Amino acid sequence: AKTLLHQYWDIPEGTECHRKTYAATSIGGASGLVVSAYSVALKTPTSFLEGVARTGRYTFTAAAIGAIFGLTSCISAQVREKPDDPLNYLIGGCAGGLTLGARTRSYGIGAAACAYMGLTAALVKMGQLEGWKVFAEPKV
Amino acid sequence: PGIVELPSLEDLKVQEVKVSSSVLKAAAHHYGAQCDKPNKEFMLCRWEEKDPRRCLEEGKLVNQCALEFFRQIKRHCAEPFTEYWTCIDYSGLQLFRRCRKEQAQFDKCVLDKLGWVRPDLGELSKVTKVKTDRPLPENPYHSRARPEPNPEVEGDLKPARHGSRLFFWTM
Amino acid sequence: MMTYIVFILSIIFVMGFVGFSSKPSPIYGGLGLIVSGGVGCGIVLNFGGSFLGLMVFLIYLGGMMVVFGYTTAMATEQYNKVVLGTFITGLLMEFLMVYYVLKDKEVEIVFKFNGMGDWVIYDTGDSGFFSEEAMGIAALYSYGTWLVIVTGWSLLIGVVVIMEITRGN
Amino acid sequence: MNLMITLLTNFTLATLLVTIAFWLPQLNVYSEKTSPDPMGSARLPFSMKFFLVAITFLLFDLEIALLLPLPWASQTTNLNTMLTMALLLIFLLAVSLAYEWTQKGLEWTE
Amino acid sequence: MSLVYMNIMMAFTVSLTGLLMYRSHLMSSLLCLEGMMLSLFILATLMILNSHFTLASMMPIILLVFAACEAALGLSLLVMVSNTYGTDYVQNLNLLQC
Amino acid sequence: MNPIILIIILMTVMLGTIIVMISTHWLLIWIGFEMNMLAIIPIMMKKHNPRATEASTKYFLTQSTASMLLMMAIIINLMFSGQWTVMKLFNPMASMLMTMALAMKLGMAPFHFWVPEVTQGIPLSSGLILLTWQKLAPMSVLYQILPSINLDLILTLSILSITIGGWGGLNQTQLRKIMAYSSIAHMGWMTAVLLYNPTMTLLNLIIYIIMTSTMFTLFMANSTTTTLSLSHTWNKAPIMTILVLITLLSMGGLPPLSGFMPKWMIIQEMTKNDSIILPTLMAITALLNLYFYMRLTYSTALTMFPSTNNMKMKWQFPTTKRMTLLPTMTVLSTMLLPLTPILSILE
Amino acid sequence: SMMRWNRERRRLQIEDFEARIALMPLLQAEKDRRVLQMLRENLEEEAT
Amino acid sequence: VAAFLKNVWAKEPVLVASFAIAGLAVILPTLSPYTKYSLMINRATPYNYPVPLRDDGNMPDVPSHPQDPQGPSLEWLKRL
Amino acid sequence: MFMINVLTLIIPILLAVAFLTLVERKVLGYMQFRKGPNVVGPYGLLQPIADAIKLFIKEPLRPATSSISMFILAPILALTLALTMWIPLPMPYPLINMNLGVLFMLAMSSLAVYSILWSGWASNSKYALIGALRAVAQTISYEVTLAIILLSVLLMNGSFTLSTLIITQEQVWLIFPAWPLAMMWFISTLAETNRAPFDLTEGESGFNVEYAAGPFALFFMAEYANIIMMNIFTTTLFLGAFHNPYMPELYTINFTIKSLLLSITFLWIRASYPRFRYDQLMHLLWKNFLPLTLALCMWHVSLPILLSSIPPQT
Amino acid sequence: PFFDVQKKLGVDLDHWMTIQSAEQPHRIPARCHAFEKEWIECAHGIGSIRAEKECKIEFEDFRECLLRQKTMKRLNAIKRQRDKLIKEGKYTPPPHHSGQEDLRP
Repeated sequence: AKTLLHQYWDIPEGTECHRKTYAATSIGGASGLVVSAYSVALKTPTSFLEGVARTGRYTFTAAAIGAIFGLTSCISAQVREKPDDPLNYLIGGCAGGLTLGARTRSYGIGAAACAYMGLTAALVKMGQLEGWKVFAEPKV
Repeated sequence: PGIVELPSLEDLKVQEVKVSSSVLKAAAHHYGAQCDKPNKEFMLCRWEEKDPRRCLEEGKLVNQCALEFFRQIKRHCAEPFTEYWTCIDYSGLQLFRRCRKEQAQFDKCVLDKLGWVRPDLGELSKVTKVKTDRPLPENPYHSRARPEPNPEVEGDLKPARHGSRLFFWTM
Repeated sequence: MMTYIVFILSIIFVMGFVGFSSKPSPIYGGLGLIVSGGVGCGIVLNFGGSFLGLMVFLIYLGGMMVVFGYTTAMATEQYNKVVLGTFITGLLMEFLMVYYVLKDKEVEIVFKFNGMGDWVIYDTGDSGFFSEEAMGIAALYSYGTWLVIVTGWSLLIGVVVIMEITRGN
Repeated sequence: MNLMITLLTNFTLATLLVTIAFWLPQLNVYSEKTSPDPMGSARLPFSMKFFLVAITFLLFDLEIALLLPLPWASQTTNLNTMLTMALLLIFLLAVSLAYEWTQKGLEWTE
Repeated sequence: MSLVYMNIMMAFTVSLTGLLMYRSHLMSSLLCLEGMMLSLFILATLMILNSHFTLASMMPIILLVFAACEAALGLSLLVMVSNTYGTDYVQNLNLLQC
Repeated sequence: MNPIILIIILMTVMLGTIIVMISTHWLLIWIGFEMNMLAIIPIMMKKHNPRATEASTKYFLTQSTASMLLMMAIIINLMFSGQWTVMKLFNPMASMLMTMALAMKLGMAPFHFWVPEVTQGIPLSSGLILLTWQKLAPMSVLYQILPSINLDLILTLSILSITIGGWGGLNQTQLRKIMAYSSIAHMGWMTAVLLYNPTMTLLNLIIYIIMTSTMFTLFMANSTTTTLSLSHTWNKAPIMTILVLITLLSMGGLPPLSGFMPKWMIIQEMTKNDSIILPTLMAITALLNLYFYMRLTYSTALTMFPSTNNMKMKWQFPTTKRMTLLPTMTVLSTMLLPLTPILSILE
Repeated sequence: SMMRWNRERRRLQIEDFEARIALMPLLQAEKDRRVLQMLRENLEEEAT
Repeated sequence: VAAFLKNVWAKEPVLVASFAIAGLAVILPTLSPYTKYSLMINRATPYNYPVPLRDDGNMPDVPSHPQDPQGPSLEWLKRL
Repeated sequence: MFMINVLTLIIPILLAVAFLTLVERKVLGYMQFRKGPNVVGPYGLLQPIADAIKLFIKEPLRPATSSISMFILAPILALTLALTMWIPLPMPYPLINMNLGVLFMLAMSSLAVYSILWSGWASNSKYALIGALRAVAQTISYEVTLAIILLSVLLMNGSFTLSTLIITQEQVWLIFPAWPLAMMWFISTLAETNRAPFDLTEGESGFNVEYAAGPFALFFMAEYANIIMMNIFTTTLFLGAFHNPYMPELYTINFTIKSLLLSITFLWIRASYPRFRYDQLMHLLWKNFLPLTLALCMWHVSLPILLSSIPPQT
Repeated sequence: PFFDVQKKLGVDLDHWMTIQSAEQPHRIPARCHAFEKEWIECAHGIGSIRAEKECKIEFEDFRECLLRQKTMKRLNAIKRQRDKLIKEGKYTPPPHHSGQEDLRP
């Protein structure tokens, strides 16, 4: 799931909504699948049906988060005519936080998820623009 | 990579020593005593060249002189050789210890008619010298130039310049 | 068909592992892994390693898995679905890779793997009047000083461990 | 392949013998045995000495496999190192036997 | 490389996927450990016998003996469980969590 | 617990670890690992109680699985290299398998699941041995294979281990589980820095070894295993409360103590290679570590917990235990900061 | 008796090894010509 | 040192016999001077060919033929 | 022409063990002042035929088999390990010649206890399982002492090949300079075959009590095949006869004679001594056989180096 | 770390087993003795980085000697072409590749 990040970043910001939406949806689906698999491995499911219900709930929730965040970031980048702006990713992160709060049946959690996911997406744009490297190769 | 060079069959056509295992085993000591110098030349060429394609003709020399052994066996004392190799060939293990009488008879017949001495224990197990006219190959492994080694350290061990320099330390 | 015999045995070897991969009961698993040890030793023996194969027979099968059966006889008192499901899953994966290596003669799982028979990597040379692996094992008492020292020390320490941790006091 | 031919022939003869002993007397119409040991209902006791002597057998057989290659090794050039190694290994076997003697191993199953 | 090499890798992965997701007692885990033993032994012996490394025939036998003693240690551990809970089941190994 | 047998077993553990250290062949590395675990099994069966058997069973299973992975890596390296020098590997699968084999051996998350359990079920001397001396050999193995180490895998393991160790130590009240999760977090901290400058890794290993030895020595000296008895110890010896307070202050990396020496200098080798977010994240998780450390010192010395009546008899008897190397290791774990460049001897 | 017989067996082993040593250069030349003939045949067949 | 020997002989003859045989097997290879004879017997066995070396022009200790007197002979095994 | 040789090896084995039963019956009769079977035919020649046809038409015992496959597999494995193991015996040439034939026989003799283990596992009675465990422990320990003794014997020989051992025993027999090893090997061949005076498989419950009469007959033929195998092995390896490379049948007759008198000695010893106890023979090995065997191994591995008598590998 | 006791006190423990091209009893050659000898003589004393950047050809030749992958591909292609050409039947194998050619000795 490394090349999926490249395919997400190969599409320019605020140019084509569809492929960015499916790339973000696939990223969310993969993340939800990893989280659900670890939850099933660590927390023993009651049965097969409840286990796949929890897996489907986590996977569909994370896929919806990814699709909403990507769609909102793309429409904000189109409506501001500025791909090189962290405001679009902030708005997309808040939309993802609102969707997560609506899925979790909460509103304070939704506002906190708005704030934190918007800040995280803003920092993702910061690293994309200024070339921040958290996984830096040994240089000296 | 490069094309591997191979001699054709025209450099590989010779007469063959079409003999069995026991036929070679019966007269192996006189083989090692009589035709020793071409064998030493050929295997020194093989061990130093490390390439069959540069030794083939030398092997042909062996394949001549070895035949010159067997002809000298055939024209003079063929019957004791026949008895010796059939007595050796009966044994499945081809043990030398079970045919001592025929060995003595063959040795006596050879020593009276032609005079070849059976070597003692340890004579064939020693290392000999060869006078060879081929030049020594300077590059037997076909190796390129080795990489240049990195320079070493030189000079007196000078003291530390302004201490450890670890953000406030002068000592 | 004959020339791939080791490969055929190798397939059976994988089958033998499946014979105890699902683990329905320790005794049947021990029997299946006994069969797998036999066919793996046949794989070793077909490469010219008689001494290592009889090391496998004498020690691994006849001297240690006997102790495993002895221990598992002290438990697992005498008288599954997902066991059988994993058995069919392993069967399908095994046969799928079999058709892959029998049709494509090449596959990628981690590296590039070829499906051609293994009769091309052997040697036409002669070791002379001795088996190579025989005096390879025999060189232990002339060169392997430190290895023999640590092996004897570790086995003596294992005897100490058996005497101590199973005393119960 | 001759060795495997002998093994297959021998195994098939054993299969024929067990087939004769298992299915040939089924032609007879003798009876059906409904059939309604000192072990009444108790669990099998875990006699620890048997397990102890089994793993002692395992360790001794392992270092017997270590001790094995002396007939092949006897032709080596460095005979002094071989002699020291073999004597010290058999001394290690004697020391392990002495320890297994001392720490109550060879009692109640001597 | 050769196909028997990849067959040994697939056998080792089979033993790995059998060693981790068990349902039975510790004897199944030790049996899968012996599967790992056998796969590593056969792979090392095939490698040493194919490349004509004469000295490294010390590798396979040693690769057994050491861990073989370790395997014996595991048997004693099972006996301890057989002296404590009656059965050596892994579902009885839930005393250290609290 | 025959003293001759205990001495021989400890010498076997030392010999196995030094065989891992000083050898030049992969087989001898595995030999030292196997003899070390085989001789460390009786250390965790000292007290002869079923919890020790449970812990030793889990430890043996995890270490044997790691050793089988270690042979998988060695045999793959032999296939792709044909040689046995302990150096950079010649295959990415060999490096990957070796990396998670050593992660399983060292209790690095998500392969850490045995560390908080086993240390809960063994005596404190065996816990000190497992959390101090066992970590030395695979650090040497990881140091000798650093050219072929994949950056992504070791970085993911490091950050996961630090975060998981901090968040798992945030909840436990037993001293041994807190020690286990603290060891996990420190392991991740000093494996994050390995690929850039291994001298920092060796310095953090020595500092963590000394500080954990001080902590375990204090726990055996006070005969305390939970938070409540460690709170109760203030009637017996207040100087021991002062000592555990200052070394727990040092344990969270608060200056001017010794625990601020490695991690800060680890950050000194993060910005050299142009990495800024990573030391900040590990510093925040170190703050989590300091939170449950502060909770421990609040329970221990900065308050005065109510005691029982029998303390009076304990006031009539001095501590008769062999409090060995407690003052030297206490001083070396608190006031070693102005001698920071001593790490130069570890090059 | 067995030391005498082992010494005689060692002498016979030395004699047989000497016989093999004196015999083998002909076998080396024959094997060299054989492998070169096989490689040339395989090369020509691969060419055509 | 005398009564204890007979005591361990009468109590455990097998153990004292094993110890005596082990001590004899420890001390006899060093005492017996025929170990060097086995050493030169093992070292003189020609498992590999004595590959000839190139004559530069100055080597008096090597012969040009196996029948020449110079070089290491093996008549000591013949006589014994 | 190889399968003809295989058949002529495997059918006289069955005839030889049937006549083991018959000869043992009349010898135990005549040893104890009575007479053996002489009614069926001339001197009881047709008694084993009656035994075989009786045991091949009887009803089984019908046990409550926990594992049917294991119950089937145990006698097949027992007969296989008794019958296929006769191959590398050099009389005067083996059927299949191995460089490691003695190691081959030793490995399969070490693993022969799997039949006993599966017979104990197939019977649901726990006392049968206890008896099987006791028999397995005795057999594995006694295989340890067999392994040490055989290790000493072929380090005296120097080569693992069984055919060269005849050449080794040409001047003098191996029993002359290895007589204490000979006595320990005689106790080991008396004891490894589950035989009196160490027969704990009859005194107090056998390891195949719930097994049927057909499998019981198969087990008995397998045990007697192992008896003849190791008797012939002792005859070949401690009492090697003169073998002419041109006149082989004198060697065949000679080692047949030694095998017959050694089997007669087996039937002699089994009819003169009362049974031991389990702890008694455990004490016999673990405190009396093992240190003497180790000392003999030390002496015989130190002797040829000091005597300049290291035997040839080839 | 990597403590070198063997280089310190000058006693060999495991240097002989370490490489395949080392000294072995009776001087039995490996399959790739020359390739490993040339690779080690290329990559001695120059550092691992310059060894993997400068002596790549020798190490690649040694790896091809150990694994024999290109020879596998070449022989498989030749055999597959033979099977195809016997399918359309344009070429027939000579008698010297069938076992009836009066072999050289």
